[PDB]
Amino acid sequence: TPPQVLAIGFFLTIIIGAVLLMLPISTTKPLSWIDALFTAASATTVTGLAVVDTGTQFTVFGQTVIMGLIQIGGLGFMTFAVLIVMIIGLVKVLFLFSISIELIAALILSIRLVPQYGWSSGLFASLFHAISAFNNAGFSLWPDNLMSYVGDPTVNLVITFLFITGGIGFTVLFDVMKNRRFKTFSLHTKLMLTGTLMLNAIAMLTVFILEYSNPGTLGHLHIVDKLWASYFQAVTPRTAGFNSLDFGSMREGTIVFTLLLMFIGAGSASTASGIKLTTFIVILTSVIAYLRGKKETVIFRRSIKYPIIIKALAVSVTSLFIVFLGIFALTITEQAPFLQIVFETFSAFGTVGLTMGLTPELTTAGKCIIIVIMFIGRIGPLTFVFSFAKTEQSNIRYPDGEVFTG
Amino acid sequence: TPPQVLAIGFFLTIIIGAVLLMLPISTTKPLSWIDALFTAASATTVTGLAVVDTGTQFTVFGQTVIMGLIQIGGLGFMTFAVLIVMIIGLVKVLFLFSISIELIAALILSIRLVPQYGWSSGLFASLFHAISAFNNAGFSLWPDNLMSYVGDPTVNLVITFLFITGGIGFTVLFDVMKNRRFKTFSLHTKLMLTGTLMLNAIAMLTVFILEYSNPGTLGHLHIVDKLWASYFQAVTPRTAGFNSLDFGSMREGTIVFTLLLMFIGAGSASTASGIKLTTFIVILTSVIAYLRGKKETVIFRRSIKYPIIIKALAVSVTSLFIVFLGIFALTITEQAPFLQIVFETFSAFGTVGLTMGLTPELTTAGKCIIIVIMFIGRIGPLTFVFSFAKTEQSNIRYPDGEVFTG
Amino acid sequence: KQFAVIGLGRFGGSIVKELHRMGHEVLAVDINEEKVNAYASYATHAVIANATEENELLSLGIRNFEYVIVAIGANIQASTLTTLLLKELDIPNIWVKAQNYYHHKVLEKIGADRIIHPEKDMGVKIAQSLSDENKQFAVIGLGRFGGSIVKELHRMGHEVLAVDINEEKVNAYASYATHAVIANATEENELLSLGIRNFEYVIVAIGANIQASTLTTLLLKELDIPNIWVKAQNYYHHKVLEKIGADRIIHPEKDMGVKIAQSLSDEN
Amino acid sequence: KQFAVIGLGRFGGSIVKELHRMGHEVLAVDINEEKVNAYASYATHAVIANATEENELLSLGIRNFEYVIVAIGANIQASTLTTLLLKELDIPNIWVKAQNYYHHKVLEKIGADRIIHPEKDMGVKIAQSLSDENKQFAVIGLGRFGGSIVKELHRMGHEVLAVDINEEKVNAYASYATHAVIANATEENELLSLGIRNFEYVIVAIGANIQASTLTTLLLKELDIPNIWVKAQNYYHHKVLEKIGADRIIHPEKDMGVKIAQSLSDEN
Amino acid sequence: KQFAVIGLGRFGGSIVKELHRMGHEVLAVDINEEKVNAYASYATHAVIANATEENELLSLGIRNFEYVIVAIGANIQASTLTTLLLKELDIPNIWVKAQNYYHHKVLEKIGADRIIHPEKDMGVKIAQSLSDENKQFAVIGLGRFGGSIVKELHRMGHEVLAVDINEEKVNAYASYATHAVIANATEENELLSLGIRNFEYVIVAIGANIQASTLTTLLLKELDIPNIWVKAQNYYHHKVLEKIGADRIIHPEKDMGVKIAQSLSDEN
Amino acid sequence: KQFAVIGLGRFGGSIVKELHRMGHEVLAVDINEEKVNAYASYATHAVIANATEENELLSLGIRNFEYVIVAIGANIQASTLTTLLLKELDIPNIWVKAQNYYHHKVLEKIGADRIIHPEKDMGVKIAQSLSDENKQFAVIGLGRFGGSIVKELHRMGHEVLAVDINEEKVNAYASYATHAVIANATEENELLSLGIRNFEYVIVAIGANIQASTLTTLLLKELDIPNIWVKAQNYYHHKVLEKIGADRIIHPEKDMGVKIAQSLSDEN
Repeated sequence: TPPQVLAIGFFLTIIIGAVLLMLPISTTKPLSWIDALFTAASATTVTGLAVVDTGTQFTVFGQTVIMGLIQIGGLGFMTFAVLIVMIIGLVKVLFLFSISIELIAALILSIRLVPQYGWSSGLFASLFHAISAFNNAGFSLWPDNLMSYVGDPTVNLVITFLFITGGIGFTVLFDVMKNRRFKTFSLHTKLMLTGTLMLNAIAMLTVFILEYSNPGTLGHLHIVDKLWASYFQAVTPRTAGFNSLDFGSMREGTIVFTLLLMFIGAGSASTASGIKLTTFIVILTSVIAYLRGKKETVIFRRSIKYPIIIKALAVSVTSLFIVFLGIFALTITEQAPFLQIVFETFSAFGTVGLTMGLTPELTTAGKCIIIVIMFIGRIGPLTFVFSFAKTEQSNIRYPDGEVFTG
Repeated sequence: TPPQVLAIGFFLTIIIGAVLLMLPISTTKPLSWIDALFTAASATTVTGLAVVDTGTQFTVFGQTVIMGLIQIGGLGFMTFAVLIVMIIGLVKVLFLFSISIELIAALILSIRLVPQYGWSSGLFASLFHAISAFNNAGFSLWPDNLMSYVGDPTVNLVITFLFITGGIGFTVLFDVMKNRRFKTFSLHTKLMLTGTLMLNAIAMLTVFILEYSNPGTLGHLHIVDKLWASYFQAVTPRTAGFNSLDFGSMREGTIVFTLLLMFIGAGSASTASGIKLTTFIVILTSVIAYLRGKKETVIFRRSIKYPIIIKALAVSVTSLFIVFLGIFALTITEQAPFLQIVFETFSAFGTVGLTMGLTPELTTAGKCIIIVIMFIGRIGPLTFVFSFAKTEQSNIRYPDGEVFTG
Repeated sequence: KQFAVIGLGRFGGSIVKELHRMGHEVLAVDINEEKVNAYASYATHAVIANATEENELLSLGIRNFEYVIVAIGANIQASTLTTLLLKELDIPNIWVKAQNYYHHKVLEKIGADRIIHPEKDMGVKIAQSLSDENKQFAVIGLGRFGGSIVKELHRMGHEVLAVDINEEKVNAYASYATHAVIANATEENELLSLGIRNFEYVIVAIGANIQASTLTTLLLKELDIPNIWVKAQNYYHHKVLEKIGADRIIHPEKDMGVKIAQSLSDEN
Repeated sequence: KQFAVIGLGRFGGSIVKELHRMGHEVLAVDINEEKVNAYASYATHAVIANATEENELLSLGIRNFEYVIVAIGANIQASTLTTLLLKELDIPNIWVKAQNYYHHKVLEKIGADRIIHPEKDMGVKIAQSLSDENKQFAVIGLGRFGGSIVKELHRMGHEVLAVDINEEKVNAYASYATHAVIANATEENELLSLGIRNFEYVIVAIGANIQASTLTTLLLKELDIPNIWVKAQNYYHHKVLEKIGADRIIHPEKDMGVKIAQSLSDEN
Repeated sequence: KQFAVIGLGRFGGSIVKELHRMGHEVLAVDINEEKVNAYASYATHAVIANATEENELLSLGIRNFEYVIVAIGANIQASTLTTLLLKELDIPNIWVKAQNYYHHKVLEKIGADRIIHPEKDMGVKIAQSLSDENKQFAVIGLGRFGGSIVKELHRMGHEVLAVDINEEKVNAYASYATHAVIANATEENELLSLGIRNFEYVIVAIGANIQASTLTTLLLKELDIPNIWVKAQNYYHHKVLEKIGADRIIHPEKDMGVKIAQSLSDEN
Repeated sequence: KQFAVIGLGRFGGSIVKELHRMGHEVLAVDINEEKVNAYASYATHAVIANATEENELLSLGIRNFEYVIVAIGANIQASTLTTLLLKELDIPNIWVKAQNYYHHKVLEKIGADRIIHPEKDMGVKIAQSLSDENKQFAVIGLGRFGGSIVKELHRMGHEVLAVDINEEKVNAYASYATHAVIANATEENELLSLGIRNFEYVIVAIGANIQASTLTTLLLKELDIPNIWVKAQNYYHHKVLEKIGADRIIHPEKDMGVKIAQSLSDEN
């Protein structure tokens, strides 16, 4: 059935891929039984975490299996979205349009400033990252996870355009194509463009004000190198998973805002997210209307009907309720700081990729549960529950039940 | 007007009381201009925080005025149920019934095992705590803040019955009186009794499983003293503010569950709370009904009508949205651990009283905002926003607006 | 000894024919003649008059009657102004048929010796018939009749599955029944999900059109409901409900008249 | 000195604003709050209450008012039961707005110190305005207002061409006018054939829907009728009739309230 | 040269009168005679016939007419079957008045040489008159006429404040207008809050009840709206709107016929 | 061999379930999905489509079906345009459900290989069942069905006491029955005065509301009518008429679909 198939089916690409990489061809140093079902789960969930470093631990075969597995995951979301749209002929366009913008923006635009390492490492490292960037993965080759390209213009400009558009809904992807008018965009598509750009300005401002004097990262960078990080660190928490600067040496306040910035997903159709941006807008702005008086939640003078409100609320509490369970079921499993335990969970459920340095030092007991977190958050809290949820239809109504909550 | 009166009016009992205690009669040691507008703000908000210790810093004049501000905070609580009832003749009953159970359970039942300190400190310390217990304050006399009475049967039995029943809404207080039948309680009243006791079982289980072996607190206590802690530890985060064991030496996971356990308030009317228990049930169980197929949210075979859903959601996000603003605006203000900054904010907004040892070490910049946190949380996020909210009435509808969130 | 009934409605017609049955003098009278014609052989004296005109009350020797009954339905002013005139002729006992609650209050201050609610007072009698007939009680249609049985059965202390087509009535009857339910009794799934099968006594008191009343009972008889009691409207409603399997049929307008015609006979 | 008006309808609203205009204290009060809100600064005290409850009449100090006005339209029982309670509190002068003829009778036996028919009593005042204004008279629409002018003008001794859409009224007004005609005022040929051109004063008292009232006055203004007087219904009716050429517009309840508000002022 | 119009409705009547005005032979004909009588001097030949009977089409020499017009409204089959017969007589050019969208389709496959939507095709012409007339455009009532003007004005690229009484139409016109609004044009506050004052051109296309049409314009004229254009229904609706201050009045039925009566003249 | 039925109304649903019963492939299809859901296991292929769109007819492979059935009721254009499209796909045999007389004519010139009148064609079959069943015949309600039996029984030469509620139909059936009578079948005296007791075969074809249909038969059964035949409407009308004593019940569309589903099976 449509829900269960996506649940147990996407579960197999994890398992099968978890043996496609633990093979002695793709692994140099011994890959323990625990650190193998994990890194193959992160790429298929396009999450951005890994027990072992992908570039040095895995050979050419390993990076290839990771790369192709990510294409499967982005395809799975591409189908996930189409199902949401209607509630066969497009399946050609979406995957063909995938490998199109994935190739022309990688082997052409990402091979411009990376041919330094030669052709054995410049042809590949320019194609591996785009199937991960456009899909909002966070899997980087070199161990620095893009930390080396702090303020290099080609990097901060090419990769951002990949996970942003890949990260916005395939709706707003498809919509701007045939519509192409400044005024004909539908409600959802018009939402994304506004909320996407506008939030990034709040996010670049936040990272720039707090990490301005921080001598660790961004504090003593040049004037131009200071924007390439505040911007990128403001756009990578959107389930992207790339580090322009390190998160384990930032002001405590900056990390806080990221927990929320990474919690809210980006776009419904998107590439991977714990709670899509649209959900956050609706929930929040629907409350803003309550505090005033409008009998209905109207946005852009095109009022949304009531069912969107309850569904957005459901996707909201579910993500929090689960992330809280994670933060709880990890503070005891591993002796780690508290700020890192909360950052890790929000990222794990959002498939965000940004890690404060705890993913390599994850214990075994805390892994099998963390694998479920990215599994649940990637598959989305709604379409995942509908599987093992015995749907129950009520036909008889009941008396009014008074209750106050103020 | 009804909203604005409770906003600016309750703000004055804070200011006037902040000079009733800053006076050289009630303060032995010099009370700084910062640590006087705070401790007087915490007693009137019945919160349970204090920059300076109340029992030693304040004289008999500095402890009686705290009791009065706690009585004031309990009265504004009595106003909120009068609001609940309509949505004059009762005002006699509510305050007269307050000083009734406040006296008979203090100067009779709390003076049984406290007459040790004589009559200059056994008559007062047995009355000072019930005005604060029944009102869910957290203001204790001795600096130990009830830590000394770990397994005292009188304390854990007397004071609990004060902030428990004092903590449940007036409805269930008034309802069980004239109704008195096992089956005639209304929806709201029947809710509280179930959720109150049932949660305490989950809470006493949580504290008892995680703090069982903790050598700091509860780990080396006796078999019977182990229940008086876990029970009391699991009934005090209900905005009570009493310490049977210290919170600065407990497993990280226990503190997490308390953040949630202290976040959710207790009772609609209550005595003080950030987000009342009723709100949590509704929001949660309404989502549970979304996973099922029931079109409507029915509880106890007396289905609640749709308006209770949106209001609960509003009060939900508001408390989170504000507590998040506090954790953010305190991580940078004061160089303090992160687990403590989160605990302090949930408690400050919940008027919970449990502090991990950061309230005495609060800086000045972080105080003015924290004073607002306890101010906003006690006054409730809903009846507080209605003041400075220009109410707007829409008379024209708008077209349907599709949008995805899954 | 001397009886007189004003207004030959369904209620006022069921007292003229019943008092005449045992053998008591009845001065029947209605506003027009269409009803007074069919009641020419059903009363001691059939008269065509308007009870608001003074000269028609005097010329009828109405003051010789110790018992006057005002059963004029429809417009209340015809009911009120009549009793207002009767109380002026020093009529010993005036009995009036009230319509709503305020009609009870205003007639009480005029001097109305008795006031009868055919729909309400019948429900409390049926709620006594179902109580002394035996556990599971269910009343469909929260009309005036269906509301007076849910209100009474709950007073005695018996479980009542009150249910009406909409919620406006089910709201005010939330604390007036064991289970207040909003449902349409014509839908099968709403009858099954309500566990109506478990109820040995179903009361169809739905008013207004007959099909809602009938179809309900038609479905009830399919669920093998032991005793279905139905509120009928007209004569043909009795026959059709009798052929469906309706265990009991009640006429609030008619069955009340025969009880009042027994209260006036035994009163002297 | 102490004035109080119950029911803020069209009639009871035109007396609360008129008495407040001169400078007299007015205790305005209505069943709902929708009207009491708009009359918060149109009266000395605006109150939301129900005139049938005793405790709401006492807590309002209504007994201190020598002049109570019951203008609650629509249901009559609300109008009657109120005056019934007022007469119990020994109210010196109770003035009531009756609806039909029987309402006049029943209110008279309760103790109503005065009864006002806004439609009727205004027709007799207009029938005096048209008489003292000068020969040919004609009234369209034999409503309560249009029937109270055909009868009044015929009383003094003036020719009245009465005419209504159907015959039921024209029959009862065959001897109440110089000429009783059955016609529809919207047809041109019926207007020409009736010689309506020769009449200098035409009265459109057709109530209910506005189009019958307007279209009539529209046709009348085409035949160059000297003075057309029209009974308007709502405010917009006043505006639209004003742009048609209506020489006069009368609001039977509104214009009557200002006259009663003058009868109560000069009464003390 | 030879013209014949079937069906003397509002549309088919406005073409028989116009074609006869300039001076062309018109074979007017309608199903009954009530219309054919008033058009005896308005056409070359007035005939009473049913266009579904073959012998009535042959005996009328209809084949000698190169231009046949089927303006029979109401039942569509009378329209369709007529054209179906005409296409059999090898009628050179058959012009038909379609009702809904499927009528356009089915008539298109019969052989209908032309199809006219009076409400639709008129809105696109008005949407051209408002454009060449100058900025702020607002159309009230999203009927077939008021929907064809919001759809057309938006096509060229002009701001349209579309607004109808209910939402069912305003939903389908969300992307068909600059601003889709759901409002009643009779309430003042809904007209003010919509900034309708800033609109120099207001269109009242509210069909069905005339009062919503009129009262709207009555309000608009109070807001000093520069140019109010209104969709009238009958002849009297033209006169009353004219005295309100309606800057323009459009008869989609009548005004379209005179345009088709010009299309058939200049076609030969 | 390949069968496809468009429109799952009462008729188009009774042919899909019947053809599937014997064991023939049926491509059921209707405009909505509410009906296509309940007929998922009643046909070889249940499809949700609008028969007016070309791409939906092609994508359904409808051309492979030598027998297409258009049973879309209600508005006729959905019926016509469908067959109009079907006759373009060279469908060997298109069978259509027409509504009125003109529907027969227009569908005939489109190319409809067969047209079925469920109400009419059934009455002639019942008028054959009553004839071969034995003298005195009477049909109540001159609907399309009740008119097609009075017409056919009189055709062979059997006495028919036709009778309908109003006279408009009884007029056109003056020479179509042994006796045309204008009467209401709910009044007893009209049934007695008509000598209806002498008729062994009474037919209640009064359509529209059910009470006129039922109450009639209820009266007939009281007169001990030997064989009462009644036209039922819905499923519940079948049940209630069964408990009254109806000697037979006829569903004009349901009973016709099974006969057409037999004509299509035996046609190949």
